[PDB]
Amino acid sequence: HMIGITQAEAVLTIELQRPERRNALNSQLVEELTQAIRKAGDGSARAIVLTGQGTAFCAGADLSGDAFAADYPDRLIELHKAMDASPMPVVGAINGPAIGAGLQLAMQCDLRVVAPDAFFQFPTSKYGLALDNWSIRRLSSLVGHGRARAMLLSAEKLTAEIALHTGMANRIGTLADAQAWAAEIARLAPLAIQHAKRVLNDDGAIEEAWPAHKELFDKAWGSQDVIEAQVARMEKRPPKFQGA
Amino acid sequence: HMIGITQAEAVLTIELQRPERRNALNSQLVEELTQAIRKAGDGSARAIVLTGQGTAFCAGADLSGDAFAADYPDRLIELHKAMDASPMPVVGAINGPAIGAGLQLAMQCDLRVVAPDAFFQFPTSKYGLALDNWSIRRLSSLVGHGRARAMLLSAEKLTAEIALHTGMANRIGTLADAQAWAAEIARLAPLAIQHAKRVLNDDGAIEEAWPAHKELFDKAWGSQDVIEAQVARMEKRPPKFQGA
Amino acid sequence: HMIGITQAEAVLTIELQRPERRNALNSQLVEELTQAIRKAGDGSARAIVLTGQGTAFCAGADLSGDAFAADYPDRLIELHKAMDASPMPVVGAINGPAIGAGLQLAMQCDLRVVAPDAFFQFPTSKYGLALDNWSIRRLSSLVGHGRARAMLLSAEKLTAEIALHTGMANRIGTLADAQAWAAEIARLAPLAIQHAKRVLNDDGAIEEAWPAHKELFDKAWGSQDVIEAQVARMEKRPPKFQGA
Ligand SMILES: CCc1ccc([C@H]2C[C@@H](C(F)(F)F)n3ncc(C(=O)NCc4ccc(OC)cc4)c3N2)cc1
Ligand SMILES: CCc1ccc([C@H]2C[C@@H](C(F)(F)F)n3ncc(C(=O)NCc4ccc(OC)cc4)c3N2)cc1
Ligand SMILES: CCc1ccc([C@H]2C[C@@H](C(F)(F)F)n3ncc(C(=O)NCc4ccc(OC)cc4)c3N2)cc1
Repeated sequence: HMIGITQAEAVLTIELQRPERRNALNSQLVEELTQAIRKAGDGSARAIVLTGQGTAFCAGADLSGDAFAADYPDRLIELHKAMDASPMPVVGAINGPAIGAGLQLAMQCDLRVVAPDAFFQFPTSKYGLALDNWSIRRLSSLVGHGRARAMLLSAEKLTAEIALHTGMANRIGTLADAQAWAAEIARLAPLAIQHAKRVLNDDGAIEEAWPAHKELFDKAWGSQDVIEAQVARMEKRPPKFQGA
Repeated sequence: HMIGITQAEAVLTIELQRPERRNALNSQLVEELTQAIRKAGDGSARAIVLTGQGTAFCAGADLSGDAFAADYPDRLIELHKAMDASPMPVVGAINGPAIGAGLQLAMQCDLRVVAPDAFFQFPTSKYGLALDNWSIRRLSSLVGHGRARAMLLSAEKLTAEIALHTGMANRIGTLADAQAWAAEIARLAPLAIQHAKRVLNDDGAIEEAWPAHKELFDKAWGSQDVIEAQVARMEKRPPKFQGA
Repeated sequence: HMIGITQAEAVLTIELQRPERRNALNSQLVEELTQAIRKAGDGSARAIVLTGQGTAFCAGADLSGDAFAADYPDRLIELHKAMDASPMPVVGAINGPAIGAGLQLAMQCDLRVVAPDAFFQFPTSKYGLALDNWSIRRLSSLVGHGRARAMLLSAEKLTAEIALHTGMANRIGTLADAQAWAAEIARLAPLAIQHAKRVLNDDGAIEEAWPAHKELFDKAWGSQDVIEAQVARMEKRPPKFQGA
């Protein structure tokens, strides 16, 4: 009910369909995406295009009114495992902003065609939160370490232009452009693509957090600053962080 | 008989001389290159320039009519070991297309000066084949992970312009330009260069394939798709891959 | 006596004050910097700006007339440990050339705003010397592997323009620009910044040199070529290296 799945010849297009919340993820949306990725070899299909309905690709997470919110983090991990394990190449058609969980989702695609008006961001420093190690490593591999420091330490937005500059965007273009590229990719040798995808994903970005990383991760997630950031967002005011 | 070796002052230039096949490698060409690299400290020389005769740097491999074809893969590994172990800096003068084994050879150079009309490519996805891990890691370090995904998953060509953009090309220029740069490098301190080269090559790119990588590598190399790609190439038609 | 420490609101600015030698490091300057970094949470402060007085950020090392010269290498290591362990983000305002130890210092900053006329360089190949592994890894992460090969093997200078291109410079601008950015960063959530900084610095760049690296490092540092480079510098003439 929250995604749309269509297919032209050998390209399967999966569309996030929660534009009323800029395609922000919840448990149902994540579950539905995971099922669609796993099935995509039903198939016939030899490539997937992943995209969002409307103005945004995916603006993060919105668990409001969602019953299975407690399950969401683990289901989200299962979605990433499903994409990583898929033998099919996933071309992300990043049609608009990809923020937070949306940036993670875009990075888990195998290739990216990015709309002129899209941007990417981890606003973690504004929320007081902390990321898993893969998010940090894969970002660094895609924008370069220097820009990754700015994105993570200062919530810097990455424009489509700079995304193309660094390789985060393979191309600037529309959903149609991504579907055309995917159609060409669907004519290439599947076992070659499968080997290259596995080796590339196994560059070390899939990293277990170190003990010190986990300590800092827990400290951030459990902090009062995280609560303050929430209340300040609601009350339309700047947050007053304390580092605790 | 398939290479030319000349020297001006302290720069030794090694030229691939098989332009009738765009300098595609075979066992003899590989053996001769390996011997010339090892000897290059005979020497006198303090830098090497590696280049190809005519229009291409090296367009891949052509083992047709070559007696020692079965030996070729192991001899090729020995050439890379020889370059990696050489105390001399190897400036690749990439005079034209560097494809497949030619791209590997260019990446094993220590520095690259790239002709305006050259391009680099791994057409592995078109042939149904799979690469060793170093080829993938060193490519990723030189073009960035994002562009490396496109080059490997979709056979995307890297132009000289984009090579300079990413650092795959240190400079755009001709053989003469590379020889001039090499002459300056030959005046620097050899032990400093030797230390830096060893550390740089030991960035982790020299990686043993993981068990899953080897399984996928074997599946691709042993597939019917690889045979189909061959026959389709001969019969002047698009290949019909089956993923087996 | 060799640094200046000031603070506006929650940004602490630390200024190297040895412009008579282009802020080249010695034992006292290093000791004073280390103490100032450790104290910076005295504090009040939530971000640090590191900069140099006059025309250069830091042009290397000048131990001439410095009593504790034998202590300098270990004290320098302690400064880097202090910066790496600091919970505060350090914005380097690279106001002019950053060469050698100055380039190391700039790379140990968390973010960099770089003056139009600044450049970065490791002239190690001109001096006959060898670097620690982190210097090489962190450089590679910031300029890309390809440009890092040129900087290390041929003493190539990195301009401010190319620094911005690669991500070594997060922005081109002045000390004032860096202080303004730092002021914004000081309003973000400290525990988020601390987590991201630790994970980013733990990308593997902090690497113990391999046995072969240490052998080559010692050979270079103990060579006659290093002495020759010194004498040639004094006698205003090109060095005649022997590779020993
Ligand atoms: C194998 C392919 C793969 C690549 C990357 C991931 C990332 C995905 C990311 C998120 F879910 F937010 F998107 N994310 N968020 C948190 C984590 C994570 O790994 N946390 C550590 C962890 C693992 C398991 C746990 O209990 C089962 C608890 C924590 C984690 N991993 C997952 C799979
Ligand atoms: C130490 C410097 C060095 C760097 C990179 C290599 C690459 C070179 C590359 C190729 F030969 F195609 F160019 N290539 N192609 C295949 C391989 C490879 O390593 N395959 C694994 C392997 C190793 C040994 C085997 O039997 C002796 C069999 C397979 C391998 N390695 C080699 C040496
Ligand atoms: C944990 C944060 C951290 C990151 C990077 C370093 C670098 C700093 C660099 C220099 F001091 F020149 F700037 N530099 N120069 C030499 C070294 C180094 O590590 N040498 C190996 C070493 C270590 C300890 C020794 O005796 C106590 C001797 C050699 C080393 N390390 C230091 C700390």
